[PDB]
Amino acid sequence: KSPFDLAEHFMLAQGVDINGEAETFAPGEINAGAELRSKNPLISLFGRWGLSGKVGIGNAIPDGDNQWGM
Amino acid sequence: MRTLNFNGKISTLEPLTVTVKNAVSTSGHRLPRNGGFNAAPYFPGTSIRGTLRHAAHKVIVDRVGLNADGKSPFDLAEHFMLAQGVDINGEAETFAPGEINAGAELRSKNPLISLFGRWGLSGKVGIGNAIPDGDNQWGMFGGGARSIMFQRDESLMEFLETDQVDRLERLLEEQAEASVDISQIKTEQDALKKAMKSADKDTKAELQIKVRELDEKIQARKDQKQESRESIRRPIDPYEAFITGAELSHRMSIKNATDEEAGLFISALIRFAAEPRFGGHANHNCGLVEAHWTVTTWKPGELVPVTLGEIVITPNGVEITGDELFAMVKAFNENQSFDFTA
Amino acid sequence: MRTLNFNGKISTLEPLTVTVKNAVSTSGHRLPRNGGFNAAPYFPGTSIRGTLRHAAHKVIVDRVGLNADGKSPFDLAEHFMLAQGVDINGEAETFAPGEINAGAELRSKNPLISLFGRWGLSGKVGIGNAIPDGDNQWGMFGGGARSIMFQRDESLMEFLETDQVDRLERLLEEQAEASVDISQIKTEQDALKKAMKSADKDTKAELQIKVRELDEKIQARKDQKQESRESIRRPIDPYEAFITGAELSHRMSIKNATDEEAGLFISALIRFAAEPRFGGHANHNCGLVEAHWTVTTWKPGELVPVTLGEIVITPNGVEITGDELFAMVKAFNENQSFDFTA
DNA sequence: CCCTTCGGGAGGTGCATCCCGGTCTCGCTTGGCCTCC
DNA sequence: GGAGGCCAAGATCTCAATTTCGTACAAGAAATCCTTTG
Repeated sequence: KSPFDLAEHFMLAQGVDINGEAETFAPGEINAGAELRSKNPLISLFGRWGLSGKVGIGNAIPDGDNQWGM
Repeated sequence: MRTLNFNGKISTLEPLTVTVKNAVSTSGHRLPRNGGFNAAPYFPGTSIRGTLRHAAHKVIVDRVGLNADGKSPFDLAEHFMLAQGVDINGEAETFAPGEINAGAELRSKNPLISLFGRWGLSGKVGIGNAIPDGDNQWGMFGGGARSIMFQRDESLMEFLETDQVDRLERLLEEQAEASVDISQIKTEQDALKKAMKSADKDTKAELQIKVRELDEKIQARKDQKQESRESIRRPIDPYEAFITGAELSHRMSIKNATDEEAGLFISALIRFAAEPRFGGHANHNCGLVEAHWTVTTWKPGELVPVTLGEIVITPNGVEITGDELFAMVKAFNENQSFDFTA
Repeated sequence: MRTLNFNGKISTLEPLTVTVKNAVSTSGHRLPRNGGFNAAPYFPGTSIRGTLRHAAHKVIVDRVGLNADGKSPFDLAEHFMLAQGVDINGEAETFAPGEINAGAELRSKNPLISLFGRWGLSGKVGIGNAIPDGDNQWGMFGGGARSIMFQRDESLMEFLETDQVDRLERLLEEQAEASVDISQIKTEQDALKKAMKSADKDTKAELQIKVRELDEKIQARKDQKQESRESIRRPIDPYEAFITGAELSHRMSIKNATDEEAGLFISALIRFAAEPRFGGHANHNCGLVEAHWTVTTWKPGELVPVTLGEIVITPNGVEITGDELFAMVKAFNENQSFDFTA
């Protein structure tokens, strides 16, 4: 088993805080983003509700034509 | 003082989106539609202006130089004034109406404020809306659905203790029953919102009160949830965004642009090219753009303008043509008579 | 003398907006509609008239040039006479009230005061409104929201010192409390306004001396904010503009004008093409227009329009077509005996 | 210079978010006070 | 010492809340059709 709580699993992989507290404009969280990102590289990379995600994955678009079908 | 008109096109690398409070409504997320609901969406000039202003602010911060511990000499008020034109101190020197050469000194010593303006000081830089080219260059991007990680991959369950498995069971049961109740009350709310259209507006007020209390009851029901306040599994509402490869004609102007201010603007474009992002949903890499602009000056009294050069921003680099743009950039970089303090 | 009617269309290059006090209300910024909300807006001819008058005054300034000291020969009195026709020094030729063709000497000596009038001298240029040629050609442009720079880009915090970081946090806390106070005060104001539509004279007087005191309470609470008087995270209200590429029918004219006055008008239009901006919100590059004006005249005696030429302002240049337009332009360039100093 | 088949059958369900935060102005005249000539 | 400029102060009060174009058409000829067929 993993040490992480289930809420931590959800935070890391889906960015849902089931515990039920993640604000966005928390004034005290203005600078906690930096330390949170440093100590939580995954959450920094893939953001969460209230914290921007450093990683942005674009769409995959086919180069040529007729590259899709049923 | 030359009037530099940047005329060009913003090609889209990844879908371009923006959530404007005016355009978006409860019907969904819509791009700003130019005239009407059925009109062509446009990327606001406001978003482009803010992006370029923050890029220029970073340019000025780097030029002035961070202190040893990566901290710019500027205080908070200077940052806010430079990047949003908002003064938090209130000490920003308001130019009383009727002052001749109002802020000419501030313009000379603060090229950034001269370009992007302030409250009471006209901003030389006008960043226009990027209108699309062609009939269809937008669509409902994003979308999809948040899914329970453990119900998609069973391999993730070996990382959970028995107590956490029981917690997951509670979470899913709570989500299911709370969703049933929320869907029932939302069905009643939808019935009431369909009855909304009755001509009896005096009763529309009471129906609106009924909707408000129904939403309050929805909020209370969601608050009565120990495990998850919000439904974990839920479809993500798509956002309207310009398609990849969408060509958007774009126009900017700098009226009476001194070589210093013009050079600062070109440096702002250069720095923006590092992160050429315009708008939101950056989680899906939205905003990436490759833009090419032709700079044309127009001596007043002359029938035709003359093209100084071209600025092309691509993932492979920034190409600046014409000796004039290089001269302006060099003039801005060499001039040491700027004081962005106050 | 000739009457030159400039009948044409203004294609909007970037959204065209104007702020008019009557049109603007608390509900929002609306263009002058000449009726209810469900009506067709028109760009005022006053705004275009003032813009073209400013263009003509700049043309006159350039033609006159600067003194040996590098200062404009015009003083405040002459400058205001040429700009807005207000005789500040009380020294002006008080033409007879009933004699229509008065000031021929002044008209010949000052072609600008001839084209556009001064106070007491009828102007020769009639600048009509820009009327849209469609039923959906206007929209709520601009808008957006001012976002706190450090709440969007976390990297910008790496430049702030810890004292300034605490200042930012104090600013955000003050903004939050001011919002949660002003919103409640405005809710009380809204309840009082709701009670304003069922009141009698006595209670009306009692409950409107209360609304203004609630407004004073709002102002006092905003003043209590130590770090920022106004909330920075502000949602910008949109402004009503004409859509990009709006074909607005524009009707201009010059009445019984000498070739030199018409030449000054054409030169003013050419100079205006350097910065073809109408209206405000120049921060979003609003006002950029390209216009084609068929210049017609009236046949001697016959009520038939002859086409003397065309005036096509576009970002690529000004196209003057028609020999007589060139004749007027050169005639204005000639006749150096103009006297703008008296 | 033939002669082109039958029809089987057509989903079940999930779940649809939270929150900010809505500005200054000024459309007049006069005197007191400040420095300028 | 007078004569320009910049600022503050002066009475209480005016009413009004907005919602998305048009639908389907096709005649007598140099043509290239042509080139046949072979």
